[PDB]
Amino acid sequence: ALSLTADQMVSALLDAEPPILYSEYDPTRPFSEASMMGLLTNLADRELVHMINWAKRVPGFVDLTLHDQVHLLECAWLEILMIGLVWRSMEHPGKLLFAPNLLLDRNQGKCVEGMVEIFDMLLATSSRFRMMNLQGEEFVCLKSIILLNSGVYEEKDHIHRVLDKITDTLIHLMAKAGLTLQQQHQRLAQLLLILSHIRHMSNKGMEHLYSMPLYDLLLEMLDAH
Amino acid sequence: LALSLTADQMVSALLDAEPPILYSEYASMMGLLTNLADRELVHMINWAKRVPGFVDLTLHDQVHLLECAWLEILMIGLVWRSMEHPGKLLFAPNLLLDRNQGKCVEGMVEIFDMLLATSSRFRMMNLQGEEFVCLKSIILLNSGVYLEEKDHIHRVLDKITDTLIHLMAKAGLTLQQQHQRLAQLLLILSHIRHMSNKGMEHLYSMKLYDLLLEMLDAHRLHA
Ligand SMILES: O=C(c1ccc(OCCN2CCCCC2)cc1)c1c(-c2ccc(O)cc2)sc2cc(O)ccc12
Ligand SMILES: O=C(c1ccc(OCCN2CCCCC2)cc1)c1c(-c2ccc(O)cc2)sc2cc(O)ccc12
Repeated sequence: ALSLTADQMVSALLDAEPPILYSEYDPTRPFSEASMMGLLTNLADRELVHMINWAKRVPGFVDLTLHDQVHLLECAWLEILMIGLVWRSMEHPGKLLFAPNLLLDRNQGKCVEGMVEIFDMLLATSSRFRMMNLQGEEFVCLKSIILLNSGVYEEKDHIHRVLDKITDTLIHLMAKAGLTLQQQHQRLAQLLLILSHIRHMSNKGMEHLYSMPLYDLLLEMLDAH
Repeated sequence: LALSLTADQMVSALLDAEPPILYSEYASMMGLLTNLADRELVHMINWAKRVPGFVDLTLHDQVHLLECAWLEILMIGLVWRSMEHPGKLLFAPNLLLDRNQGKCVEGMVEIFDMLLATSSRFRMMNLQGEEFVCLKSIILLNSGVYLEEKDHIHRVLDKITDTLIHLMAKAGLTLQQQHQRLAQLLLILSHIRHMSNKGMEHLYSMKLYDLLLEMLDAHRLHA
């Protein structure tokens, strides 16, 4: 785990990338609040399966005990679906690419009980990713970080060194791209601060989701794996 | 102006803006914390106005920044002042609570535990006051940041990163240790946001835009 070079880390992660799934094939439009919720729910659930496989490929992840793994996923799943959303939405200004066959815009997002707020936040995040020209290899570094860090609250120590290893890898990608040492640290901070907002959106979303078992589910899923 | 400060000028500006540590004036426990929070707010606005870049913002923007960061600000200060009081939260010098005392409020334990773990992690990394003050300003500037305006703030933020690294180098960490520590501290900003988000839920379960607007307004007519 802590034996991978910057480059080995990066390729490992890129390989672990989950596939991009599709929305239940053309149901009916315009959707309703429940119909859209249903497409979104079906999608998320199917994506949750791949997430488990990806998690299991995240350096450090499978060194933890099954129950700690469940804890990290329990807490990060929504952040992780969201960073994937934002990233695949980058080249669709004004719209979110929940799936290739389900590209919604601000107005569609209002069909559901106050997701406008989040949708907008989400919109702004890919926008900033676009603005910063976020790169694939950095994106995968940010996801792994979200996975290890949202739930981190000799094992504690282990995760902190994997986390330090991903920072190393993020700065290594920046240097190799020619950034100045000053630009390196600035970009590193611009990225980690975006995790603050990502977290923010998942807490808002979790609230919106519950206004409208996971442990056991993930345990079952993680153990089955 | 803000963008022209050196790393060391930034730090002292900041150290200078520190609010005073207030005391508990003593829904009893909830009373105590509401009174404390309320009086702290008043100084927060004041310190806000001394964060480089902050006053270059429109009044609306200033209120949006505090509207979203106030609780993260209160918490990071609680955390910091709790550091050397393992097992307890030092809400005030005359109001040091423990895990169990936090239990007397429904839902407070989980946040309380979270608050405890954050000060623990601050202890663990030997967070320095200079670094602390740096992290508070980033919180103010970042939690509500979501067009030469957007850009200003982002530059102020870059300068804070610069200052953060400066203190680290100055302290003698290696280049590698610098980005590592920088990253360790900024991931703690997600947990802080997390506690704030959870804390507002809890606050509103129990039972401000203009409040700050007036406050930010009144500050220009204050002696
Ligand atoms: O709409 C969803 C969403 C819907 C249902 C979900 O979960 C339903 C239940 N499921 C139970 C087993 C554990 C996995 C979750 C999760 C996300 C998505 C998001 C969301 C956005 C705004 C908002 O206000 C609330 C949520 S973002 C997102 C990205 C995706 O790839 C998929 C769904 C989503
Ligand atoms: O208890 C408080 C607190 C209590 C009442 C508050 O609100 C007072 C209402 N007021 C209205 C106008 C805006 C300013 C707040 C805010 C914080 C504090 C915290 C808290 C912790 C756990 C939790 O679940 C909820 C809150 S943390 C904290 C730090 C302080 O310096 C002061 C109070 C606090």
